[PDB]
Amino acid sequence: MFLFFFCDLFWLRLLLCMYYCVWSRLCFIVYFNCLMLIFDFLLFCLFDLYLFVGLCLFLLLWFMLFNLYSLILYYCITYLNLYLLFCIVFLLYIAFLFLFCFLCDFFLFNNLLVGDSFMDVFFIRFLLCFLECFSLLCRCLSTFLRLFCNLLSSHFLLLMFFDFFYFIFVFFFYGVFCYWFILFIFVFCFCLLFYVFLYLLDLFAAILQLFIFCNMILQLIMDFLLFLLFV
Amino acid sequence: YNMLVFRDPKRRPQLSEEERAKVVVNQAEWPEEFKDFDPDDPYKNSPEIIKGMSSWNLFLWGVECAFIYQFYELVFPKSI
Amino acid sequence: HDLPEGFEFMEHKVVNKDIHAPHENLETLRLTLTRQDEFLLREEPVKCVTVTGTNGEYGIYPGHAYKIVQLNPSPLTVEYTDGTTKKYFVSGGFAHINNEGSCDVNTVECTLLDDLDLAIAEKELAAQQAALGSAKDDKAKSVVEIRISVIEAVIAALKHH
Amino acid sequence: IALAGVGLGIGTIFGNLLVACARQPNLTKMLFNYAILGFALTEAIGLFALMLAFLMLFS
Amino acid sequence: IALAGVGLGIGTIFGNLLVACARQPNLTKMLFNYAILGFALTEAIGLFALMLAFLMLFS
Amino acid sequence: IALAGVGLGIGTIFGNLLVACARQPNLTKMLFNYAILGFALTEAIGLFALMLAFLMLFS
Amino acid sequence: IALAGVGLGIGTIFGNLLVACARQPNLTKMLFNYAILGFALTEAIGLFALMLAFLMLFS
Amino acid sequence: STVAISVQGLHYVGTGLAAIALAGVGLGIGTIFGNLLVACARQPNLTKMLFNYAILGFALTEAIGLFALMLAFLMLFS
Amino acid sequence: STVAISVQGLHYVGTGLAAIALAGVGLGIGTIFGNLLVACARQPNLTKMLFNYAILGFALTEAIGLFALMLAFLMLFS
Amino acid sequence: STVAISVQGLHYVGTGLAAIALAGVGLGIGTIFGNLLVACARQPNLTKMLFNYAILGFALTEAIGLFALMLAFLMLFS
Amino acid sequence: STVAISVQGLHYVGTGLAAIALAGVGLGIGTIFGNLLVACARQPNLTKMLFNYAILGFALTEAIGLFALMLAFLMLFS
Amino acid sequence: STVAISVQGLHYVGTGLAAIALAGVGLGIGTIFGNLLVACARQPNLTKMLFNYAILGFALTEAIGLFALMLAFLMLFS
Amino acid sequence: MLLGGFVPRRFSQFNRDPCWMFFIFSVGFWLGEYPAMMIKYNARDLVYDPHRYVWSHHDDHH
Ligand SMILES: CCCCCCCCCCCCCCCCCC(=O)OC[C@H](COP(=O)([O-])OCC(O)COP(=O)([O-])OC[C@@H](COC(=O)CCCCCCCCCCCCCCCCC)OC(=O)CCCCCCCCCCCCCCCCC)OC(=O)CCCCCCCCCCCCCCCCC
Ligand SMILES: CCCCCCCCCCCCCCCCCC(=O)OC[C@H](COP(=O)([O-])OCC(O)COP(=O)([O-])OC[C@@H](COC(=O)CCCCCCCCCCCCCCCCC)OC(=O)CCCCCCCCCCCCCCCCC)OC(=O)CCCCCCCCCCCCCCCCC
Ligand SMILES: CCCCCCCCCCCCCCCCCC(=O)OC[C@H](COP(=O)([O-])OCC[N+](C)(C)C)OC(=O)CCCCCCCCCCCCCCCCC
Ligand SMILES: CCCCCCCCCCCCCCCCCC(=O)OC[C@H](COP(=O)([O-])OCC[N+](C)(C)C)OC(=O)CCCCCCCCCCCCCCCCC
Ligand SMILES: CCCCCCCC/C=C\CCCCCCCC(=O)O[C@H](COC(=O)CCCCCCC/C=C/CCCCCCCC)COP(=O)(O)OCCN
Repeated sequence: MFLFFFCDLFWLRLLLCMYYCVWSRLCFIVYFNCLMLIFDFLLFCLFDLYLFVGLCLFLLLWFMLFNLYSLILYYCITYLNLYLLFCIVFLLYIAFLFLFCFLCDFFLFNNLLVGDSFMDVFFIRFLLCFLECFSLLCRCLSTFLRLFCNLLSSHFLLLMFFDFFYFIFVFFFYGVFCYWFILFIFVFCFCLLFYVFLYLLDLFAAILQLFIFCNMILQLIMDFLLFLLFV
Repeated sequence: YNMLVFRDPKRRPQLSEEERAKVVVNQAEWPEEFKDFDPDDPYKNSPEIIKGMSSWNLFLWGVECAFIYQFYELVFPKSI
Repeated sequence: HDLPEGFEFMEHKVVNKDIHAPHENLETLRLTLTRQDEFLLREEPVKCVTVTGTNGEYGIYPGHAYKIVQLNPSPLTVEYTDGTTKKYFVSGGFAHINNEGSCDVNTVECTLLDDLDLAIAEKELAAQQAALGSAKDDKAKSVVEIRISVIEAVIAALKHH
Repeated sequence: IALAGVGLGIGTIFGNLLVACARQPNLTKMLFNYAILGFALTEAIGLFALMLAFLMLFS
Repeated sequence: IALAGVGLGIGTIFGNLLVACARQPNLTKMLFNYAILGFALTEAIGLFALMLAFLMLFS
Repeated sequence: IALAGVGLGIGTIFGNLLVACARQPNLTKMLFNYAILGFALTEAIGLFALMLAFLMLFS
Repeated sequence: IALAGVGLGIGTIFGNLLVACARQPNLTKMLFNYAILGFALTEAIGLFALMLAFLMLFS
Repeated sequence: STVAISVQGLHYVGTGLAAIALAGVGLGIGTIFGNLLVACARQPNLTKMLFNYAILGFALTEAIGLFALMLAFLMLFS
Repeated sequence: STVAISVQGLHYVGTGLAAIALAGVGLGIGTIFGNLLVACARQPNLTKMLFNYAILGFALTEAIGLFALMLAFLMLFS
Repeated sequence: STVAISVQGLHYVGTGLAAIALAGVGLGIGTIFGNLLVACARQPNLTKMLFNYAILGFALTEAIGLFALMLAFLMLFS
Repeated sequence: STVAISVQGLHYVGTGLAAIALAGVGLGIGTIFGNLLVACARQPNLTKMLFNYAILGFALTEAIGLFALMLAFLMLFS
Repeated sequence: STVAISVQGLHYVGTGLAAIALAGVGLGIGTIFGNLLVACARQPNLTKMLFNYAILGFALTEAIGLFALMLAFLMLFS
Repeated sequence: MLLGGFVPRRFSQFNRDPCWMFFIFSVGFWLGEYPAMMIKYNARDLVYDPHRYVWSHHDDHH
């Protein structure tokens, strides 16, 4: 089976071509922490710690073109599938993990054995090591699941509320002319307030979830970085 | 002021009070568009893009387009 | 006739840090210990200082949050970054902790734990206990209890090490 | 219902974050990062509940 | 539902960690070691809860 | 569900441990042993609930 | 489920114990004995619930 | 139609519920001893009077536990 | 069709639920005494007035537990 | 087929659930007195004033429990 | 086969569950007044101002209980 | 054999369970106001700003109650 | 990022810029489609389908 379909970004691609044929400065970045990993001067890293910048920027752009514009009615999030997000997160997370593992430095994993020598190795330290090695994969899974489900839930709620608003607005507006107009006016004002609140909440959460999607990957990278001091 | 979430930008003052008080205002040199300039309504005297085209006219045009979109089939129905 | 304020003579003002300022990782704490208007340490860099306030003990390390502590009769420990411990005993006062990396302990009386003696404390404790029964009134009993508590704290500090 | 113990747990972390910032405001960054780490771990547990929730819902 | 306690318990540890560091920022390493020790010990109970769920959902 | 009251209890112990350590770090080696002792007791309670969860699950 | 409170109650005792020890390390022995006393009292209720569980299990 | 039904196993369910109330009792004990230690550290001189009051708190809280436990056993055997 | 059913053992279930109401009552009493120890430690001279208020709180909390217990026994005998 | 059923014994279950509301009320009252002891030990000069407010809080908190208890009686006697 | 069943006594369960929500309201009120007593002992001069805000929380906290109470009647009497 | 059953009284249970969600909202509001009173005494010069923030939190909590109440009325009628 | 641009002070100024002219036309369409739906879907002569019980989405997805 081979299905032929198209993404819902064609108009946005056209706009990008129209508006970015000429250069323009970028100063506001959703995830700025990917550009400033080191805060104490004289610390430098021999590992390619700035390799994630390009992928971070492209992912932010793509996910913003999809999620933020999905608030507009009938706009489709073409990539909204659990296993597709799993594939994306797998690619990124496992690529960085294999970059660290291909380094063939086993000492890099010494920190996995949590704790100190004073704790039982077999019954305490080793169990915690197993749990943490499990927690890495759990972090990958959690990133992808959170990204999927936030969107799905928010859009379900928006659709339900819009259906209710359409129903009451269409089939109960005549009450404006009746003696119970005050009840309808109160309900309509409540619905408008809720509409505005939902839109603001979704706009903020769409950007926050991308902050956190990129932050998880950057945290994975940082968990294995070692900084040397200049002398 | 604001129009929904769109806020009108405001220029920060650059002159001190002492220097500002010594400035002589001569609106005769100002353009006709900006005379009696009011920060709360800077575009009150701004010319219309289309002469005789009011905002309410465009709003009514949109309403009529919606009515057509909803009622055209009621007058010219077509078979499946 | 512009009376010079007495504080103006003391140019060693306190260095308070603004809230919004960027963080600095400090490795030493500037300790200023004072007894009866006589300092024993002048902004000495130390690794940490242990002080027994009213609520409990406090281990102050560099970067500790700004706070005010009302001390109680008890020992005080100072551990330097070198790895040397110096122990005094204080009878009361206040300790000011600054988030900028300073700790000023101004006590009414701060004496080395070594200068104190055990047998002297024991006999004084016995005398106070004997005098407690013969207390003239409630105020005398409270005063004796205060004296007994101080002696017990001194004895406990000596017996600890 | 497991999400109830997750939402509250997240609220606890951020509740303590504000106090910690109020006590050592200069250290906001380290506190903020550890709060995110705690939030991440707590969310991971809640998702495992969601994994079971969706597995049973479609079974 | 057992995850509700685990999720809340983890948040409580980090909640204390934030204030603990604000009190003594110089010990943001020693305290951190004990916190993740706690996360692993609390998550261990969650594995049993998940194991029972998977041992009954697939049964 | 009994594990919910166990995992949460463990988190409470460690949460207070961090505050205790942040107050008297020189006593950490002593407090940590007591913290382990508490975990050795709350975990034991969880075993009893786990035992029932297994006896009924295989009977 | 009765064990949930019992296990949590123990954590509270061993949570406050660390705080109490730091404030007054000289009284660790007396505080430790009281903590054991509280643990025994809580464990008594735990066995009461455990007794009921077993009786209804093998009956 | 009139139907009268007598389920024998339901008495087990009620007994288990009565046992749940023990959690509110057991946790209450920890709270009293959780704050007793702090009070002892705060005012060590009153290690005796505080201990007696804590025991009284245990007695009152324990008495509530037995009241619930009585219902648990009554339905278990009836 | 009209069907009337009378299930007997349900009263055990309802009674067990009322027993859970004592969980908060037991916890609430423990909270009062826990705060009492700290208050006594903070102000050791007020060892009687605080004790009197603690008794008052226990009496009120016990009354709530008794209210629930009346339903627990009443349903068990209905 | 259409079947109409009328169970008598369900009213016991609903009654027991209402009693659970008392768990929060009983705990809430304990919280008020717990703070009262702390407040009194922190400013004993206002003990009488604080006691008056505590009674007010108890009356308001108790009122909620009565609402749940009323529902229990309504279902228990119907 | 298609079977339609109408159980008449199930509204008792729904009513009891709704009443359980009152536990949170009662606990919330107790917390409000507990903090009020502590706050007053700290800043007695502003006791009156604190009291007004405490009542405001009660007004905004009791209202939620009414909604839960309302659902009880809508189901108890239907 | 294939059997399809339609119980007309199960929406009461769902409505009651949804109403239980208000217990968290009520307690959450109580926590907000409890802290507000404590904060006001600590820094009374900022009463208005704290009051505004408390109202903001209350509104957010009330919205969650409406979400929970939204699922209640829908099930109750639908 | 919502930094700047023309901002009409009131309705009457929406005709002072082509973009806002299009915006107000769109708002008119949006708000005027609702009264049209009210009139159309609450009409006296509107009749439910006699065969509406023959089939429904509820049986299909079930
Ligand atoms: C049998 C029926 C026919 C079908 C046969 C199919 C055979 C299949 C074989 C088996 C394959 C198995 C695997 C399939 C997996 C599919 C997965 C999938 O689809 O995932 C979704 C996923 C969706 O991606 P997306 O996010 O939508 O972005 C992809 C878009 O292309 C947009 O992305 P982009 O914008 O980033 O792309 C770059 C873009 C950059 O932007 C552009 O270049 C702009 C233009 C974009 C064009 C592409 C978009 C197409 C839009 C819809 C169609 C347009 C109208 C077509 C009208 C047809 C009328 C009948 O540049 C181009 O696209 C370069 C091409 C430019 C062509 C210009 C031609 C100019 C001609 C001028 C002639 C003038 C003559 C004058 C004569 C004068 C004489 C006097 O698809 C893909 O990723 C691509 C899948 C392709 C798989 C390979 C298939 C095999 C090749 C088939 C070729 C058939 C040619 C013959 C057709 C004849 C007519 C019937
Ligand atoms: C500050 C807000 C900014 C917007 C922000 C962005 C959007 C936010 C979302 C909310 C937007 C709200 C809607 C926009 C405002 C619309 C009203 C308005 O301002 O009008 C300006 C405008 C004056 O501004 P102007 O720029 O100086 O206009 C110049 C002149 O008007 C002269 O105009 P012209 O030069 O273009 O000439 C046009 C021409 C032609 O003018 C006309 O055609 C006059 C209108 C006739 C009715 C046609 C339908 C009108 C539309 C109704 C449906 C709209 C639904 C949507 C409403 C949404 C409200 C939420 O004039 C004439 O010939 C004069 C008429 C003489 C005949 C009088 C008799 C009429 C008989 C009609 C029979 C038909 C009845 C129906 C049943 C028939 C059965 C057989 O006032 C009017 O003309 C209004 C008249 C009708 C009022 C009711 C309209 C519906 C309800 C609107 C409520 C708005 C509430 C706003 C609250 C704000 C609180 C801060
Ligand atoms: C010899 C020469 C002879 C010449 C004779 C010429 C005769 C001409 C007769 C009249 C022709 C009229 C044609 C136009 C009307 C067509 C109506 C129609 O079919 O509609 C069906 C369609 C609907 O078809 P439908 O039936 O599929 O839609 C129904 C859909 N449901 C069922 C879901 C409700 O209607 C429309 O889409 C109408 C859209 C609006 C039309 C008007 C547009 C005006 C411009 C607005 C945009 C620009 C604004 C700019 C503002 C800012 C400026 C700066
Ligand atoms: C950085 C933050 C950005 C915030 C932007 C704030 C925008 C504020 C918008 C105010 C209201 C606008 C109303 C428009 C109405 C249009 C006509 C209409 O009928 O629509 C009704 C539609 C739907 O209304 P409806 O649901 O009532 O429609 C009823 C129709 N029936 C009954 C048939 C179902 O309105 C919307 O859905 C508009 C929601 C907008 C939400 C904000 C989207 C922001 C993200 C996209 C930004 C795009 C920028 C691109 C720039 C270029 C990039 C290179
Ligand atoms: C030729 C047109 C003449 C127009 C005159 C209108 C006069 C109306 C006066 C009375 C109005 C109130 C009536 C109350 C009862 C209405 C009941 C109803 O909906 O009946 C519809 C009549 O309803 C309609 O069709 C009209 C619906 C509403 C029309 C709205 C008109 C435009 C409103 C624009 C709103 C824009 C915003 C303005 C806000 C102002 C207030 C804040 C007819 O069908 P029925 O036989 O009753 O039942 C059908 C079941 N099969």
